[PDB]
Amino acid sequence: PIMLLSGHEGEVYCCKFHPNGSTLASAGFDRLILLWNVYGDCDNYATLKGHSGAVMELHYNTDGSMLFSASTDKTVAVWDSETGERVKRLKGHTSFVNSCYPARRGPQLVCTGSDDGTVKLWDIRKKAAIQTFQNTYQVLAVTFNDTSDQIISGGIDNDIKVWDLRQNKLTYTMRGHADSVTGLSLSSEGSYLLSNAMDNTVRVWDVRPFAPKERCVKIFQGNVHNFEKNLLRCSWSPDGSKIAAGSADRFVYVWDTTSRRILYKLPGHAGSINEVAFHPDEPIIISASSDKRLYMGEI
Amino acid sequence: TMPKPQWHPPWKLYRVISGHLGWVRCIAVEPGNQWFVTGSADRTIKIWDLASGKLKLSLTGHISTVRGVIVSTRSPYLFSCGEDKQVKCWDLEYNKVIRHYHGHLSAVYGLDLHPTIDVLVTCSRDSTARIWDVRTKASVHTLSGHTNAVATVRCQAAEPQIITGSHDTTIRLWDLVAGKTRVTLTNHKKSVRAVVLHPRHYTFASGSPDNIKQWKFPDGSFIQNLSGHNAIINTLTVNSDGVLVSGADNGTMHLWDWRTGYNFQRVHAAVQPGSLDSESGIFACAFDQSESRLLTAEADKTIKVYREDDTATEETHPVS
Amino acid sequence: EPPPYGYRKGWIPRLLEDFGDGGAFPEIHVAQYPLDMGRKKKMSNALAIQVDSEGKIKYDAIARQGQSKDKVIYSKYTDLVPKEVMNADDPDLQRPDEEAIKEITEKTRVALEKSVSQKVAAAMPVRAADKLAPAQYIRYTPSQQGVAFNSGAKQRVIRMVEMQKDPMEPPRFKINKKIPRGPPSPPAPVMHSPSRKMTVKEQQE
Amino acid sequence: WEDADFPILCQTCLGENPYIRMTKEKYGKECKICARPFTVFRWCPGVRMRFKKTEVCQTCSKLKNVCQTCLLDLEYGLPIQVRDAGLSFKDDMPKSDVNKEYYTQNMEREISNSDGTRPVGMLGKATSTSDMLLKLARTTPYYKRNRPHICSFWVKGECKRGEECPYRHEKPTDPDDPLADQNIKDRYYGINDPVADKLLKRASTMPRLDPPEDKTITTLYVGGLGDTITETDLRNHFYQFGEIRTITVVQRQQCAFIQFATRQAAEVAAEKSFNKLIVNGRRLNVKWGR
Amino acid sequence: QLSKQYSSRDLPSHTKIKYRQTTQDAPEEVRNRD
Amino acid sequence: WQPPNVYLETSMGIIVLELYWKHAPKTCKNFAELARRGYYNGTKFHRIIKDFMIQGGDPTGTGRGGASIYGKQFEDELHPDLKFTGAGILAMANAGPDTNGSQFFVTLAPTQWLDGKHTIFGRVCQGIGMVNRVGMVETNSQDRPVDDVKIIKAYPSG
Amino acid sequence: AKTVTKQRVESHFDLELRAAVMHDILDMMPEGIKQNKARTILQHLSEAWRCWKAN
Amino acid sequence: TGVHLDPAVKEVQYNPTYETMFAPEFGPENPFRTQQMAAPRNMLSGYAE
Amino acid sequence: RKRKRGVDYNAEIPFEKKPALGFYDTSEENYQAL
Repeated sequence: PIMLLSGHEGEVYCCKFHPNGSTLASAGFDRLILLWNVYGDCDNYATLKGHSGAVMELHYNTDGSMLFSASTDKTVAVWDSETGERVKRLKGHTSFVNSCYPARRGPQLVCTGSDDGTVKLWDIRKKAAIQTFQNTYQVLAVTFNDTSDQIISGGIDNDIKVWDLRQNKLTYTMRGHADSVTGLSLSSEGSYLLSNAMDNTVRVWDVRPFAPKERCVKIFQGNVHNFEKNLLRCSWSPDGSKIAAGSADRFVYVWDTTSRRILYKLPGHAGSINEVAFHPDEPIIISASSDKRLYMGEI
Repeated sequence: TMPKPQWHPPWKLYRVISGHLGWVRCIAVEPGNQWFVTGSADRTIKIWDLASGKLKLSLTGHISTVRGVIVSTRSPYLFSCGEDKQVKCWDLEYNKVIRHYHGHLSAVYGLDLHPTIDVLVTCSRDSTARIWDVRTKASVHTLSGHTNAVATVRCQAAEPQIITGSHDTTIRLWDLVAGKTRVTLTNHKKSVRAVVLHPRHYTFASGSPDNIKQWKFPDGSFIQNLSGHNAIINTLTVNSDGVLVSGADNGTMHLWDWRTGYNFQRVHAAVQPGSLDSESGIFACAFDQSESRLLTAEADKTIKVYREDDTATEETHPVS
Repeated sequence: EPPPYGYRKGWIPRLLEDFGDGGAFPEIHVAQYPLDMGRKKKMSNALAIQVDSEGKIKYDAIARQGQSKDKVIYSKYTDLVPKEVMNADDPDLQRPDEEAIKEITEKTRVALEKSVSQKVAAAMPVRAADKLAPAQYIRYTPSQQGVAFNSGAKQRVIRMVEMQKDPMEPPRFKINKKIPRGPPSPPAPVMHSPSRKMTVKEQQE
Repeated sequence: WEDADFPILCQTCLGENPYIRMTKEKYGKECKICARPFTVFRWCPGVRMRFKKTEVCQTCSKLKNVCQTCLLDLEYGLPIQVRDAGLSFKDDMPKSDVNKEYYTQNMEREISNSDGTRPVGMLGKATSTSDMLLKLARTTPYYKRNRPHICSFWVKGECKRGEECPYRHEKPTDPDDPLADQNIKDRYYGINDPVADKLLKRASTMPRLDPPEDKTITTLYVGGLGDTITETDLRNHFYQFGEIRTITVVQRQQCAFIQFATRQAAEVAAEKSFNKLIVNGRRLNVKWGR
Repeated sequence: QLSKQYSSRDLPSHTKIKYRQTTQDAPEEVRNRD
Repeated sequence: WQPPNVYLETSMGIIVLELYWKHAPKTCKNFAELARRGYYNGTKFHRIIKDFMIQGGDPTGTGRGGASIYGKQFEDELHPDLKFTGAGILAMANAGPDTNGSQFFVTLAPTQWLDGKHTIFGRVCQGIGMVNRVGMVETNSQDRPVDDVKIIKAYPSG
Repeated sequence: AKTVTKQRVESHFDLELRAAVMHDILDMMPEGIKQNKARTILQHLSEAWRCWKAN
Repeated sequence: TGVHLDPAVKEVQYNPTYETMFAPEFGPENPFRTQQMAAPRNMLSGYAE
Repeated sequence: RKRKRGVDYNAEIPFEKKPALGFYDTSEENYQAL
């Protein structure tokens, strides 16, 4: 079925699954985080509270045991999916922290991209900062590398940047996007990384020990920007088979890794789609849009 | 021809109740089957016991002929409707009117209740029906389109939800939500004063002095005739076993088989002692809830109860 | 008749008789009007003489005048004939299963009661005036698209906001106007059984 | 009462910015024609332009197919009389009080059974846009309509509101001009509206090809041909329009002379092509040869 | 065209519908009974 | 295999169309194989332009269906001198060259505009007054006219 | 749609009685086809009533 | 042909593929329709959403 | 000049109902004067 979900008062910016594929988390302008059950009637059990600013990015851990959520109010937050309660308020960010990423399968460690001009590394236990690479400017998305030893970030200056956690210098800078990059997501290959950018083009890259020195691999057309400049986010499928993107055009764009063909431009929405979520188990799609509700498409 | 009709036993009169002071114009049975209620042209509503035939109670609120009563299956309510253009809701835990539905422009000829939602439908002589909201007394729809008094209305849960027969000789099947006529059936030549719905068959029948006709829901496709009763037909009433009672206005009552349309009995009852013979007439008939008794409300101010005959057989009373 | 295919050169067919059994000559640089073809005619009132899916003349049209296809219109002789449904068994006629009935009840309840609510809120008249809904946004595609107007852009998006009602303001307009009632619906066809005769003696009676 | 989703308005009258902000008022005013209460929508046309308002019911609009405030036609955009004449329509909407209220009631009941998609009635049966209509049509938005009125004060000298004078502090137009007094009621009914008569005289003085005297003058002279045209191209201009009998493409004068086989065919072709047969961008002048 | 006139008798009254309780005669029992 | 007169007795009147294989062998063969194939039964007129065209033969009835006898579609078999100068020129229309499928068109007047974009493949040798009647009928704003006019019988010449 | 109160009890009884009579036979036991004279049967009805009252 | 959707049908309960959703319509466009009668219209002068 | 419904007779067809159209062309028909 289409299964449209509602109950959010303002835009929903972020929607993602339990890494179980059991529960649903969505969040946006309303400054709180709603949860649902993916199966049955797609019903709502819990609501997490506390974040004073807009929830700009929610992120799971790789088991699903604690929840990370970047807020507009200069703070990140980690909470207990067990309870929904705050364990840590990552303060210290000197501006709008938009992006958050918990280290997967490494020591518990977090990279946060913010509007201060720094990327910040934090340990959850110490209540203190680890490292911080002030390049010059706002960083809009951040993701680790599966070694938990490089950190990738995308901002306003269009050159995707990667730092080595040990030498702490600009390890890898990649170029070719015509305007600001808005989204990074590294496939479960640990290798292929996906980049949305409102210049209307999406790109694919690969962080390896050895890469061709110019690793701009695949390129797809279709995404849109407009006077909104909303933050646009992408994802790989669980399999690295289909790329899903949203855009300010009300069209859910589903493409393939293989033939780069347009498998879908699906209508159904009313406002810009900000985030598409793939089920880690199923062919289930969840769209978070600025029309103050969500969609549950089955393909 | 036809396969041959099922054999039904014939009915015999066994009780005659007389306490009204004007024609008896409507009759109804409680859900739980303990009492029935009659409304008469002496402006009272009497409530009788169904086992003994004793009169339990007399309610007097109307200003003229009470032309319809009904008892709601979901709430302890009795809805009555008169020629004073007023429709009433009696609450049967205090025996007093608690609600009145205003807006008809002439006498109200009949009324039915929706079985699942809480609405009322009334038909009147201004040639409209109205769908009332039981709870807020507000008229949610005025079903208009007939061109003469609307003799009768029946409503159902399936679709179409309202059938009205009127004195311009037409039947209309309406939709409740939209509030307008889907189908218009013009097969009758004379006023349609009687309509009935089969309990378990998605079909219905409509009576007129020409002949009774059967129709098939939901768009009213003709099925067959039932002829032989040449009289102004005031009522039709169907049993669950396919017996169909056709009560006329000169007193004569035919009993038919619903499925094949075979008239298996003709009752011509007698008038109460002090009556003229020009005053024999049946205005309403109602089957019991067990569908064993058949009560009739007559123009000689009596209520006659018929029960089935238990000592007859296919060879005593063969089927022609 | 029509000259042969490939040997139809030279002749320009002007009277449709030159068409033989009909046909236009695409290679002939003349506007072929074969069997009343080509010529745009006067706009006449006659409505479309339709024909059924077997080649019958669907006179259902003239009774169905100006009406939807939801209307069921009985206008044929075959509607009068007794269908032989003397069967106690056929599952054709049995009421919808109570689940579908539950669906119809819920839908009806909804529409019914919402219209109730508006009609009774009229009978509140002291309206506990609620706030005006948030400003809506509507995106509008003019029919007159082009760069002559709209500053070359095709769509315009507009912000609807509903104007405040002054609490102390009496009604503004005269409600009570009388007019005769409209024409009814298209008269339905009178499907009777044929009339019989009344002798002179009966009319005497 | 009417109830709408948006106005239905000319692009001229809707404004210039792509982004407009507009207010609705439910049951706000009375249609000057339908006489019944409507919902009234008000928008600011542009910077330093008067706030405009929808001034006619949505049904009174759909019936005659016009813009609820601009009042001009929706496709072409001429006064209602001009469009009616060009469509050769005869609109029979009643005039007296009781008959008009009754007609409005039933027309509204019947337009309730519509799809909200196109005008009701002959306005669908008359959409064959004649070249006269297309020829009179406005081309770019005459946005002088939305400037404010004339300041009685600043016409007498008094508009002491500085530069904020609520009306264009220019010269008042001489009231003798026919383009001054056009009551709304007539401009909707199309009875003696001066702009209609001026535009009709303009359309009568507009160039159209003239017909000859003799029936035997069946050679048609097309002037301004150019040497990018072919004889087969002149054919394709005058081939399926009937039959052509001969074609002389005069290259020593850049013209053409088409002998036809049907007088009405060539007449329709050339008149319909008058200065507007634009094949390969050449202004040919269709006339009847000697 | 909705009036703002009003009536003494159109005030809210009897605003709850009584339903037939468990013992009075609910449609469940009569569904059962013989 | 070039059936001379393919008889398509529509509901609204009889028809039989003569296709010139010498000018249009590919589309003549295609249409004959379709008419003998009987797949055209049920095709509702997907476009009716008054005094311009009648276009039908769509297994969807919407315009995004239709298939040919060589697959989905094939190229056009152009003629130099065959045109749409008059009614009844039976030419399968296409939304792009070399993609002509099941869709069928019938001219109702000179259509010198469709020359070069649709391959004029014959003329209707039966039922031209019926073609005019179907061309007079009132249609909706999507040229799927209010009347669901369909073919009763689709078959070729013997 | 004014109610039936106390000054309109008799006039209303007669309204509805003669509406009923007109429904009753003069349109549902006719076959005085031409013009069933119901306006004259109502005259008979009123006169029968006065004759009742006068014994 | 495979599954296509009716373009005038907007209430679509099936998850359409790219070709299954935006397949182009075959034929010529009616030369008799003005800009107004040619555009997709929910309202009398335009779609509005 | 003050009468509301007077000219409802001599100026216009009082309440005009134009005949329905059926299967024939009524267009060319027109009638004589007195």
